[PDB]
Amino acid sequence: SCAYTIDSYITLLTMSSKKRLLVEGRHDRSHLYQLIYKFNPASKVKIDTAQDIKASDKAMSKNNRLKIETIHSKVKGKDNISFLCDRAFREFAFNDQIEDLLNSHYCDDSLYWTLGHSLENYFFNPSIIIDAFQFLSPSEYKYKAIELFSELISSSFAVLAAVSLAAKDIDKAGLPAALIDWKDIVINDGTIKLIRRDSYDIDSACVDSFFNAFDAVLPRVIASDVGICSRVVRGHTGILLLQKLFSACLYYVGREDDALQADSSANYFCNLSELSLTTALAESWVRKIGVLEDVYFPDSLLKNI
Amino acid sequence: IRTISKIELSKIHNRYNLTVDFFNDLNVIHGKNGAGKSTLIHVIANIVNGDFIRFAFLIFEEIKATYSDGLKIVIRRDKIDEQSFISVTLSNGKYIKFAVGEAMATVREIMLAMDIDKFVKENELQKVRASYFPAFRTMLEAWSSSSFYNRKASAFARELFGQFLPSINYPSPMEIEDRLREEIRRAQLGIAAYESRTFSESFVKVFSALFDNGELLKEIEGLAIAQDSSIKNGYYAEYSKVYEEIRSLINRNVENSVSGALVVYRDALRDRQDYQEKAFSEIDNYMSSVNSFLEDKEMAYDFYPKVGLKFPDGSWSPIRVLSSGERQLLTMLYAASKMGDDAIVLIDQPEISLHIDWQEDLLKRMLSQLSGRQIIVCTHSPSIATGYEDFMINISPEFI
Amino acid sequence: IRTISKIELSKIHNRYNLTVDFFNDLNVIHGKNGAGKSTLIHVIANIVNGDFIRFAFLIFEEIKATYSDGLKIVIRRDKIDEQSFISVTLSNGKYIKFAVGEAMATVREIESVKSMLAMDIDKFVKENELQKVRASYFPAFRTMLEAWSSSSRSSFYNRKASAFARELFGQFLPSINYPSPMEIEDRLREEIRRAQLGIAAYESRTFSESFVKVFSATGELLKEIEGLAIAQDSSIKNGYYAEYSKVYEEIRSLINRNNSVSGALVVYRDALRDRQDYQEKAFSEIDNYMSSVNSFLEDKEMAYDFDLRRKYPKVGLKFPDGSWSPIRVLSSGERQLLTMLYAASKMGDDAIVLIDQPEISLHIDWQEDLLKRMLSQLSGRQIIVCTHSPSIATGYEDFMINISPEFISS
Amino acid sequence: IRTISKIELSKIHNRYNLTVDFFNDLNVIHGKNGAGKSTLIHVIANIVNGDFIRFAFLIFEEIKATYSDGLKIVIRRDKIDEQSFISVTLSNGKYIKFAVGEAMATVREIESVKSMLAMDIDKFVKENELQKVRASYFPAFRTMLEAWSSSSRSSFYNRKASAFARELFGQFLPSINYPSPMEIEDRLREEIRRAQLGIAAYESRTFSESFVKVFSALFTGELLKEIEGLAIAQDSSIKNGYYAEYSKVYEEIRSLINRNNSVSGALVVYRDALRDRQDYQEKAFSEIDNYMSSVNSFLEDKEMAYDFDLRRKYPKVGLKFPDGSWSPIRVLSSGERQLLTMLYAASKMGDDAIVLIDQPEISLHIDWQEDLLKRMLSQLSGRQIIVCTHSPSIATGYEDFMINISPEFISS
Amino acid sequence: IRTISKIELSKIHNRYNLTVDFFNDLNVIHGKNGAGKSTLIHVIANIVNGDFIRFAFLIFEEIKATYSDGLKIVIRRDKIDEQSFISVTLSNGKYIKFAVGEAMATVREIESVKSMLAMDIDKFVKENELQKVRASYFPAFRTMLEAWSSSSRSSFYNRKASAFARELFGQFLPSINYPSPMEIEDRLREEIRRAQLGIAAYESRTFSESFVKVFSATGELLKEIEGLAIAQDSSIKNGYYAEYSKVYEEIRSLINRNNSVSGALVVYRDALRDRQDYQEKAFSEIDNYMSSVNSFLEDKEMAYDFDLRRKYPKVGLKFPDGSWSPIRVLSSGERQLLTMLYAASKMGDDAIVLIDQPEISLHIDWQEDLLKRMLSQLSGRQIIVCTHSPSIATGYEDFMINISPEFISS
Ligand SMILES: Nc1ncnc2c1ncn2[C@@H]1O[C@H](COP(=O)(O)OP(=O)(O)OP(=O)(O)O)[C@@H](O)[C@H]1O
Ligand SMILES: Nc1ncnc2c1ncn2[C@@H]1O[C@H](COP(=O)(O)OP(=O)(O)OP(=O)(O)O)[C@@H](O)[C@H]1O
Ligand SMILES: [Mg+2]
Repeated sequence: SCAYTIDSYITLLTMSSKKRLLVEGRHDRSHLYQLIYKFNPASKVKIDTAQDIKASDKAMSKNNRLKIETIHSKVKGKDNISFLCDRAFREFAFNDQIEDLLNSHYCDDSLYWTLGHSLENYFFNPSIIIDAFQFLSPSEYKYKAIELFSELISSSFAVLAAVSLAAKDIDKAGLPAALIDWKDIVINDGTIKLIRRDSYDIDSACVDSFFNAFDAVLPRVIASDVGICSRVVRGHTGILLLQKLFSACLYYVGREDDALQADSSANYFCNLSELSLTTALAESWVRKIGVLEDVYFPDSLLKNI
Repeated sequence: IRTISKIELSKIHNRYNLTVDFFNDLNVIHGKNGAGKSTLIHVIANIVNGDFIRFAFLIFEEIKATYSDGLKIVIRRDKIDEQSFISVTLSNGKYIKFAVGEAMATVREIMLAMDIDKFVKENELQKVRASYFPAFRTMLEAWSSSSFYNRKASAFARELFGQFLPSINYPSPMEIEDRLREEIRRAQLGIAAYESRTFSESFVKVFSALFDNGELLKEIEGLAIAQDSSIKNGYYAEYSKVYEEIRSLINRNVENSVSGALVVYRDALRDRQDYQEKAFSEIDNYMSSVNSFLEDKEMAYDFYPKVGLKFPDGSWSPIRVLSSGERQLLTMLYAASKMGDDAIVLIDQPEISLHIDWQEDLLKRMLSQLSGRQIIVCTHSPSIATGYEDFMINISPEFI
Repeated sequence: IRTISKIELSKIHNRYNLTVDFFNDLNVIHGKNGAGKSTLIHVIANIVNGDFIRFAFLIFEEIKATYSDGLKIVIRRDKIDEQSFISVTLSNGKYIKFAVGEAMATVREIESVKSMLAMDIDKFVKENELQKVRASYFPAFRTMLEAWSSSSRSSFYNRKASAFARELFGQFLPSINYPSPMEIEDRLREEIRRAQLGIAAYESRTFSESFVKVFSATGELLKEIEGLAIAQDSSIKNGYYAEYSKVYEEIRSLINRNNSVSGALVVYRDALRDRQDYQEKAFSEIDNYMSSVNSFLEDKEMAYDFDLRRKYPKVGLKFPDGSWSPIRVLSSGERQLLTMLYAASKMGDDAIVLIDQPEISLHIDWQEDLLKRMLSQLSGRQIIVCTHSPSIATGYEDFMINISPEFISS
Repeated sequence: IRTISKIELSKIHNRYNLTVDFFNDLNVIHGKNGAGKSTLIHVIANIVNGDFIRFAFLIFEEIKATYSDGLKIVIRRDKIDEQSFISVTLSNGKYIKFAVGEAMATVREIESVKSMLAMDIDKFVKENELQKVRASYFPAFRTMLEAWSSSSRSSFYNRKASAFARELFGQFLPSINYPSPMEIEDRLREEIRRAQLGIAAYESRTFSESFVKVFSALFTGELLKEIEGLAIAQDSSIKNGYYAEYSKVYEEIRSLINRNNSVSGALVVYRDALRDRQDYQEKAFSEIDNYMSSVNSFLEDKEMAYDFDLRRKYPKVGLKFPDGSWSPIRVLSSGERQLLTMLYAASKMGDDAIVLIDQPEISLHIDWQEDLLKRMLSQLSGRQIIVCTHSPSIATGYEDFMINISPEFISS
Repeated sequence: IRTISKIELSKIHNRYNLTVDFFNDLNVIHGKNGAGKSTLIHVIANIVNGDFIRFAFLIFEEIKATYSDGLKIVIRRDKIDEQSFISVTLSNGKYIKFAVGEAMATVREIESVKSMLAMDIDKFVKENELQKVRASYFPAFRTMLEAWSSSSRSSFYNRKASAFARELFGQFLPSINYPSPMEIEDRLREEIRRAQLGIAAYESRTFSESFVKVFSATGELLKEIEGLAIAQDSSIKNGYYAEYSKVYEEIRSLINRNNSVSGALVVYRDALRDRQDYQEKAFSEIDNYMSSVNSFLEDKEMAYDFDLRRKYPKVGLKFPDGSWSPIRVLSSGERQLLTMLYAASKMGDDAIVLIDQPEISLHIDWQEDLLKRMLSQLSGRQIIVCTHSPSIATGYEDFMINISPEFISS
């Protein structure tokens, strides 16, 4: 392909005089561009993606974080570049309760970590999720669905964190994306219970192991603080899980008036592209910064550049 | 509008086949050495320009071009009686076959070309043109400076690189300077016509204000300060004198008609300033796009119109003193401007003599001018295509 | 300004001598064929234009030139050790001297960037200021020359045409300084654009002055305003804005439904009068030139028109049927009349109009009116014309000067 | 040899100064657009070639050039009594001074045989030995220039191309000294012919010395296997195209031996003669094989090679395809031609010069830019390479040799 | 090879007919002035070279050419409806026909990209193999032609010289195919390089093959070995190595200080004899050519010199005083003798040597030896020479053919 290597990019850092920021993916680049342009619409910061840097090593080829760490290690001390990575589950304690050992943004010579699991955990403030889902909705029974969702969202984070932890225990991170469907979710009095469906395309062994891990991890997640709980949810997992949870609550509260219309709206919401959801959440997240004290953002990273 | 969406090449140069599918806004073609980027640009430019007589000089079998609306052109090179014939077949069924030798004879001499342009103008195949930026822009610009420029440069470059090469028609820096002078003259004449209209309009506005029964002076002061210090007024830039006369006569003397006349005067000042800003909108947008790249100079006009480069010491220099890369940046930013001709911008190696800080912003500042045109670039540089990796097209032809 | 007044020639082609005194305004020259009027025209053109390098191509002994301000120039051809030299001496004692063969080698180098001798001549005529007044030269073969130029020129860019003319008529021939119709068209367009810009600036100034005069403060006035609006609406110069009568009707309708209003009325009428006078002040030279030109044209008239759709004011021929044509469709005589009237116009540069045979391709009606229309423009230029017909020189018999060469027995 | 070490400019075009310190091996020069990189390369190429009459076409005040051995050249443009003058002053006190109008007249006379000024300039640069080292100049516009040259040039006879390029880009532009691929082909043929003649002389000398040693020393299982391996390696080489019958001679000698000490000395001197011929073949073809190995590291579906056939007597040099076809070196593309010239200029076969390349990334893929400077430096010529680039793929791995350019604008 | 045997002409320029049969080895032609021998030479050159488009410039009726192998070619000019046509018919039945005016249009197109008629002629001479043997044409004005070329040409690129010769002496004049002395010098350098590379290959082969003679293995042999070493050290061809005398002295000392020794001596003598004989065989053609050339040179000799510093050998004139001069210092007659001897040399390609007036600027002693030296080389080519001097044709009266033009009444 037509892309720079690690050494070519380091030489580019030597040649270029711009203020630069290095991120993992293109979606992180788009979100951070919106974040930077809110504070300074005329800002001249250039954001590069480690996804578009070739690596000679086969293992380092698809490991964006290892590329960023390698580049940061080899140019440690430069003034015009900053680095941002995803914290993942690092610095978290699972000693029967979720504990955050940092409770702030990590910093090590222009290398920064997201406060949550990844960048999308900044979208997990309830006001942002509400505003974004309200703007991107079938516009049939939006007000009642939003009203129910605002009640469910407080306890649903424990469920989402338990799902992510169960996924990482069996190392099948992408399993809940295709395994769990919105129809399995049931809307209770503020809670949800993803019934173990009898029929699944995947083998029953994986499904059983996933629910065994979920059952073994759920009481531990319950005892943890809600605010800490909302940050350990995997970024890609959480988006889809919220999309299904909203499709389920919309169909749950809209089926009595018209079952077919509610089912069509729920399927329409479930068929929405991930990019649409992330962009809507990003726009809502950008608008809520500075209005609400409960919305977080990488302030140290923005200050550094 | 109409944009190229697919180009198929079968046994072109008797060597390879290549099918490319395009986007409608931006296409960044890339590939290895000898992959056929430049030949693809030549095929696109010859098809879009309607210059099918070029295809007598290309050895191939079949070339299919698909536009956005569904129009399809099939060009074939058949062999009968040891003679090659080029056949062009549209999607409407109307076709034209012409001999290779007759086209070659008319090219070496310069009837058949009249038939070709009648066929093109009959079916509206020249609805949208193509601006062709070759990979040898710098020496061609230097040669031609020592549409007639298009004709002579096309003849010289076709002599050097073969007769299939399209007509060179990108805006040269001399053409850019001349068209900027013409747009400045048109803007001055529009300002003159607006002043002649608003004189008679403000007279009846004053007469309407005289038949009906503080901070306005400060706002009129601000508008007069802004208009007096504006470069666009080369004549009568002394609104401060009449403002001082007005405020002196007000302080010497409250009638409501005086306040109404002040309202009319403030509205006339802000409307003349707004029309003066909107008359120079395209020129200021283009020079703001250019001056976001230039470091220790600034492209600007002054008042006969003068278009040149201000330096931090205040001295002026022509556009001819610019570098090779800065002139190429000027031409590529002018082709994507709103005052440039609406076409399909085809650039071959846009990264030539451009610093990487300019390569990272070239496509951004071209797409941010809201031209709506289709841009197809062929590059070897990863800094041209950064931030726009969704539009990258990698071509790997099948060699036979 | 500076005008020529006396030219004394000695041994032109070593056979005849001539001494002709000149007036400061008009110099009509009449005589027989081959009297040496063309040679006198070339001598006067090379003296006034300061191109002294032509004087190496003349077989002569002494040339005397006298201007109106007292400047006298003596040109002497010497031959020492078989080598020929030209010495030019001014009235104040300043002089230069050079070789005929060196000048011929310089001219041949130009045929095959000025050389050292040409730069020396330019420096001598620059530090002494010997080119205060130029001279527009009209050759007798200019009908062929304009066809040669159109099949292939300006007052400043005429090097190839002058090279062709000096190839055909020897290297004593001066530079071709009479303008081309394309130059006249470009000058007309530039004058129109500058007039429009001055009109806009004066309109802004007049609006500001009238607004200053109108604040902090009748039927015949409205009639005069109506007449001014009718006159300005029916004028060619107001093509960018021709809606004054609607303004007058709105003003009258505002007045009619109901002192201090009279002051606003008279300053509005004075502003309209100022605009009407300033348009004629800006377009006076162009209107005088077009009145002089259209006094000869029958089925066409030179005119200007600016549409609001375009921004390029179109100047050219206009027919009574409404057709618009460029100036190149004129015949030879109409083009000659146009160029000779522009050379005598105030739009042209300050020079001396030297014309050989002005009756080329002209009807007998135009010959009786050409000098009258040239002198009616009142440009103040000095005109020297050499003609063989009395229809050129009728009504100006006091300016007629006869040439009688003085033959010497050898 | 002698290499440049410092270039100091003062008020070029009456607006900016510059001061660049160089290295003696590789100088990767980068900067912003309009910084003055190509002008710096033109100044260096005019100074090193000793073409000081170019400096009448540049508006400057003072240009200083320091070499590695300490020789300093100071060029000063002054305006005495409205007449401009170029004065070149060396470090040993020798100097010259001429007029700008005289130089422009001399150049115009060359446009339309050396004049007095050209002879005086050549005398000044010859008696001071100012032209020890040449300067190969690769312009940024070379790709269209060689197309123009092939549509109608070498390191020594390039008058028409230099005149045309100075017509297009102004008269300060240096002469186009970079080697054309025709010059590369001719030099490869001459080096192959010289290597063949040296091999023949070595064969005659080794034959006489070996016969003397055999006849003097006249009055084994491993030796036959080693001689077999040497003869097999000799028959399996392209350099033995005129004779490939070593194995037959070995088999005849082995058959004479096997049917029946004193023969051991003959065997060991036969082994030594074969070793000496193989090592002289490696030595005499060392530079040609090194340059062709550098070029063939880039070419994908072909390789540059030479072939000797007995029927002809002309060693064929050109491209070779895996299907056995042969094509000349003019069927290369533009980028491969750029690689060929830029690798021949840094080779040992090229002339003793300073390799000045302006935009080496022209018409090169990103995979070739990462290896161009490595393959130029791996030939160990001992040159001085000065490249002016905008590409981080050219300059990768050589950030110790990178030179930034930032001129200082002076107000006026 | 293929040689001409019979030439029959019908109405050359509508005035004379000629029928001359030719020998396969030597054709000496003698006659008076204006007999038409040059026209016959041009006809034979256009027949053999395949340049039949020259036959449109000849007014004829029928030309029959019979070769030695039985190839009969009939060229017929017809005039139908005032249009002239040329029809060339072979003995096997193949024929082509083309218009004279179309040929002249193609010629004028070449004077001002190959046309269709030239490609058709190329196809006709390619599919019939009519151009197996070329023909060297030596004009009588070749000294003036090479002087014109040197004051401003090769056997493969002579288009400018061919155009100049066709302008001076009519368009029927064929292509200039005689070799220039510069081409002779380049061919001599090429053959010297080929001989050097062959010597290198034989040196490698002898180095490999000497050990198979050594493993297979007195005072009388030492004298012959010393003589061979002296001959090798005193030779031009051994400039890269001439150290055999030291080898001989060391061999003799090792013999004298203390069977198979005699076998080693005889195989070394045989190897040195084979080396000398192979060097003589490789340089035999060049030595024979230089021996033919140096028979006419008095105070100098054309010779080749090697070098050890440079590897580019020098071909030129060596003097007994030791001076080296190039071939351009030769006079006109020496240059003519050089070109004629290279024409009869075996280094040149198989062609037909067509010479008109070979005695240009030649001494009368050289004329008696020129044909002897040309026939001594035994090249086997067919030579047609037209001469007026009896000193050329002495001793070969059996091959002297007189041209008798058969005049026709009209
Ligand atoms: N007559 C011809 N004209 C053009 N290309 C030809 C021709 N004959 C063969 N080719 C080959 O066709 C291919 C087309 O490549 P093209 O000329 O488009 O260059 P490219 O892909 O732009 O490469 P680059 O600019 O990197 O050298 C090349 O491999 C070229 O060698
Ligand atoms: N005649 C001139 N007068 C004034 N300034 C000039 C003149 N010619 C060039 N310049 C300026 O001086 C510099 C000249 O060097 P040049 O353009 O070659 O530098 P560069 O950094 O190599 O350029 P590039 O942008 O092509 O990579 C540029 O900044 C150019 O704008
Ligand atoms: Mg290309």
